Amino acid sequence: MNITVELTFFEPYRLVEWFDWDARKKSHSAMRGQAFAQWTWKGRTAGKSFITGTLVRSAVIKAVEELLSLNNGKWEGVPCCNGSFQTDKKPSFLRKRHTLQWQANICDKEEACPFCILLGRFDNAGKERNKDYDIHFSNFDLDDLRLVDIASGRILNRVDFDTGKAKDYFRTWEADYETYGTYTGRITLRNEHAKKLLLASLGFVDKLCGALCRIEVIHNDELRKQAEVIVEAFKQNDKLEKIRILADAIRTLRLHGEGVIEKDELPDGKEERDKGHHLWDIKVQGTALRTKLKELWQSNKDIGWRKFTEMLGSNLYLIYKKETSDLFIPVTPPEGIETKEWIIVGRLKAATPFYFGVQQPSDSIPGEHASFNILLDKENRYRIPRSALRGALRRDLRTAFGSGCNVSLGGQILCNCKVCIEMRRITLKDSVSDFSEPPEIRYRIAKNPGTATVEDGSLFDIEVGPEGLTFPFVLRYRGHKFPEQLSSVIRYWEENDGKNGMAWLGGLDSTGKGRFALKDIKIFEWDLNQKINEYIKERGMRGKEKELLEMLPDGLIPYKFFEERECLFPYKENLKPQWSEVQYTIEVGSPLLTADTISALTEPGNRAAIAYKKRVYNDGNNAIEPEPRFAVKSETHRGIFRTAVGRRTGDLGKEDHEDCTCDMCIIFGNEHESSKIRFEDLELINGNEFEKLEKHIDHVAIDRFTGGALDKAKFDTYPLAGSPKKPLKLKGRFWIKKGFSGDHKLLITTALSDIRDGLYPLGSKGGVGYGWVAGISIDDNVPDDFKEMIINNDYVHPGHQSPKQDNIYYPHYFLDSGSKVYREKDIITHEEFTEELLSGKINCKLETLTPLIIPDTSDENGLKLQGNKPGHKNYKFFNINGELMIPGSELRGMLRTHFEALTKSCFAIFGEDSTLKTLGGKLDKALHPCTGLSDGLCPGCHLFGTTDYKGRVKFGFAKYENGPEWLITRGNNPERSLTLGVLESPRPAFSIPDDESEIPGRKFYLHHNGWRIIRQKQLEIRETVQPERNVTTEVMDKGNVFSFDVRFENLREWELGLLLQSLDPGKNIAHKLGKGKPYGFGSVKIKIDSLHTFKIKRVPQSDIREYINKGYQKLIEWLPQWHVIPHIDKLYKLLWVPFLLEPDVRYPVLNEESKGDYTYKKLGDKDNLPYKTRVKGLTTPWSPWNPF
RNA sequence: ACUUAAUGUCACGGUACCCAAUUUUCUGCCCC
RNA sequence: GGGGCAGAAAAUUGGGU
Ligand SMILES: [Zn+2]
Ligand SMILES: [Zn+2]
Ligand SMILES: [Zn+2]
Ligand SMILES: [Zn+2]
Repeated sequence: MNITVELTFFEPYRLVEWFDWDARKKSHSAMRGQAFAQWTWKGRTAGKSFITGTLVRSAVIKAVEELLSLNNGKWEGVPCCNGSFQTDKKPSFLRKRHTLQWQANICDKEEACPFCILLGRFDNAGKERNKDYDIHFSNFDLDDLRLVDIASGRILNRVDFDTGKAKDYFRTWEADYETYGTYTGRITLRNEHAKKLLLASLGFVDKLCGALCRIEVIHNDELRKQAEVIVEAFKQNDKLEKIRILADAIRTLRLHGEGVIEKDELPDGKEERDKGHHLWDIKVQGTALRTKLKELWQSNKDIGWRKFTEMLGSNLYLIYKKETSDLFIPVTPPEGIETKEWIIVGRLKAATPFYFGVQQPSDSIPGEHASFNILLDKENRYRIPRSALRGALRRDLRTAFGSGCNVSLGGQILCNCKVCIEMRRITLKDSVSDFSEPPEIRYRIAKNPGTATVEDGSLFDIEVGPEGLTFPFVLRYRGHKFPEQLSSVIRYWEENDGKNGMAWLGGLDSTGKGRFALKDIKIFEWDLNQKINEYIKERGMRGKEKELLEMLPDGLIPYKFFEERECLFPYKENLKPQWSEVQYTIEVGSPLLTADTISALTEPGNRAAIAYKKRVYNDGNNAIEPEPRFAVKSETHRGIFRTAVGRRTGDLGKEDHEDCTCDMCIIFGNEHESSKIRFEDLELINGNEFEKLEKHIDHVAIDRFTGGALDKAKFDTYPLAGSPKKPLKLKGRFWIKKGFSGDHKLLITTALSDIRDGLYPLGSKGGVGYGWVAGISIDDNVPDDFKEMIINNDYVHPGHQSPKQDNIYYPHYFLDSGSKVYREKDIITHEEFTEELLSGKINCKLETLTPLIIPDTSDENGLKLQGNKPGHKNYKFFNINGELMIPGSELRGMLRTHFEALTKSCFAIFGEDSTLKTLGGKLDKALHPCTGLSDGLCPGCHLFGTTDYKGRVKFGFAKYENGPEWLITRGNNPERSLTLGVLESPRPAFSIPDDESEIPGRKFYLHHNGWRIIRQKQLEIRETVQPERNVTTEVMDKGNVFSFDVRFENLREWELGLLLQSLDPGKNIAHKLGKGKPYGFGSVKIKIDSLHTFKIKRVPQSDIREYINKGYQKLIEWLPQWHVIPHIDKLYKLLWVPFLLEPDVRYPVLNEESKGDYTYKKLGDKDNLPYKTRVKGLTTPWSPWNPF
């Protein structure tokens, strides 16, 4: 009586090379994969997959013994004995397992039990010749066939419990159950006595080859070549540095649709640029990169958009990188015991962006681009493997039990501990989310503690899934009683009203990746002892648990005896305190720029730097929510606290964090342990209260010599908005384990307190004043153990030529301080704060002595004057959220320029390779901008910082805090503006008229009241000059007070005094901000309101001295009288304000032009005036020019 | 046949896990 | 008599089990 039996795997099963019983001993995989499916080749490719008949027989007899245990060793009223499992040749496989037994004449080969003949105890065939078997299990063949088509190699793992690191790993060949998941075989049964029991066992076999199963009776060559063409074309442009970034852009293009390249939506470049985008408008093969990508897309339509973009990015990455003992255990259950099997169906919603790691492609081949890829199956949809889910359940049960074991491999004895007993009764299925969308890329860097900049070779990208995917959850427990320890884990994982889910599933848990909120839980159970008849009929609802989750099988009454969350002893005692949540919102009153630069090149808008935004999946509405959520990354959130504790405790700056037990290694984990604190993303919850959530802020580095924009230094950032009147709320959180002593909890409380004080700004451009934290409010749900724990300068400058004129002076002069530059090779590290050095904050007022011009260049039509005069770049004053502000880059720019001039630093921003030979070829070699810290750093470069060394002085965005707001012109278009003159580029050829003239110094602008000429001649300037050359903008009035902070850290005793002197050089001396400096606009006076010092302790005026006084002493060796030093007397003459009488200051005109005798081509003629122009345009800060 | 051996397959018997701040520097500025 | 730059230099994987 032949029986045709067909397999059907409902989750990825595993297979191994068949080898042989003699040859299995040689290879570890074959012995490990004895119970898996088998693979034999038909070269080493295109084999055939099968599962051995012996394995199916072992599963069947295990089902038989289980069923007979259910029915006291008697199925269908036919009694069966206890069987035999002892041998005096041994079988090819030894049971090494506890055997289910029962209470139950002798058995011979005449009237053997159905169990006996199912085992084939007394058949003609023993240990192979012909089909003499009473029951025969033939090989089950799957029903060409390359292995990579059926299976993909996967590296599994064994994670330690006391630590969090892996202890060992092994590979696997999880097959494709979707397509190649059906195996057909023959079972021949000579004796009809055990046919019913055999069929019942077939229907009772639940899983084989590591997968739930049912038993029922009866291209690249062309794309890589074109990527090589693109790389060679970039070589022709010498732009090979951005082919690495271009690969990332192509990889992220898979997130966007085909329209981003078909109907070009990539940034098109500036309108007047004439070069287009710096990356997309690159001629490859003489053809633009956007058009080249479009041609490639229409030439590779067959493979699909996501595949094409992935392969193109991977290929660009490759070409860039290519060039860069024997015991029997009879277990008899007590008579009358009731055994059941519970089903735990539900959805594993991801409360955090998850990550399930997988080995890199070309290494996962059984038989690419991102550093860490996420695990997906063949259809590119996210997968939660049962092995990763079961491994987390084992850890969580061990936590719930409180006493488990480190699971041992190869043990001849089943582990008798609490957790291992229940893992054998627990079976749980593999799950894939029905969401076939590309995983988001989340980059990561490591900051160098010494320099507070990135570490060399420490940038990597991680494929992470969206937050909110709902994966199906199936958990079957077959036992006599449902354990309260497993119910606790189900309740621990369940997302209650305040539990919010605690299923830490997958990897990267320290950065809050993979905290799943298990939900939609329904409990179903089978009365397996007395309601087994239709458990075989329905196959235990195997493979159709989605129907159970949606909704009525017979014999599957719901389990209503499932305890609540606050009713289980192992939950509240062991699982509830396992991780303690600390939720808090960070209030930042400054623009926030997390600098998602890769996404900037792809999204429309054409911004050099944009803000990082997440991609949150919505379960209710399906798909991804159209509006992405802006957030400070959890890794950025994690690393800021890690840096915070390192500087407070001195753990940062260590030579190497080996197997270390310091405070930071203990709290945040290291090579040989796991972090006991894990952080989540800092989502912006204050996003809907902003009229324009992001803000376009333009920046440019001003040349020290010419006082104008550099050759290539103009860059625009696109951070979030935010101001003191309207800050950003960032409701992040972190989880605290139950192992922190009082010292460590207080050590983190201080770290968060330092965040509140503003020591660690969020995102990039912290020194510019981005991401400055204005305060932290702790959530109520935070445990009480944590929440409860939380100047006038009297210097006066004389002045020489202006007082004795009641003369026309040149609008700018040069500070020739010489080439003597002192470099601090002993760089001050941003590591643990030094006791002898000083840190704190400076509160400074900012009074405008002349009208101020800080344009909000986010709009070229802020005053709405482009319609009347096309091409007229009308500007509005800089403002965030509607209130006027001065960006800290503007404040840092003049102070650094003043500090560099005061301390005789180098020309940090200088236009080299500019013909006048080049400008850089005549600036000596000590005033040149500083390279890496090997050659030392200038006092300005040691304080404000340079490349690969963060500056120790942070300038904030100046608020306003009352004052006379606007200057009223009474005749301008908005009645609160001023049309400026033709602001032309600085001309170094005037200051360097010949090769004999080596170089003038830093260009500084006088403090004249020449803006009144512009104010008075408003009618004569809007008509005699073309609108596209002039600029109009609203200007501040006289005596406008601002307020900005200077978060200075790790400054020497004299460095702080130097900057205070740099901030407030004294009476009659001020600074210059914004446009109109040649026109007398923007003369600002800085007054230090209060200096605070932490080691929070305000220093008095008596202590303000001896900072400036020895800062004066430092200048000597390179009340104080600053005019004694020759280069500070010249410096303060330029910054001298001669109206605190009314000197006349203007540029000469070209010949008899529209004058107001002091004309170019006469004053610039060698015959009329010798080449002493530099002798009076430089090194003489107030030389008269009209009488000369 | 490729491929099982049979009175004994806890491999669902093992989380690809751990360490890392997309940041550092830059006045939206200006005359032959 | 004339608009000029509108990003540049870097790091874009290194260690464990
Ligand atoms: Zn028997
Ligand atoms: Zn154990
Ligand atoms: Zn350490
Ligand atoms: Zn320098």
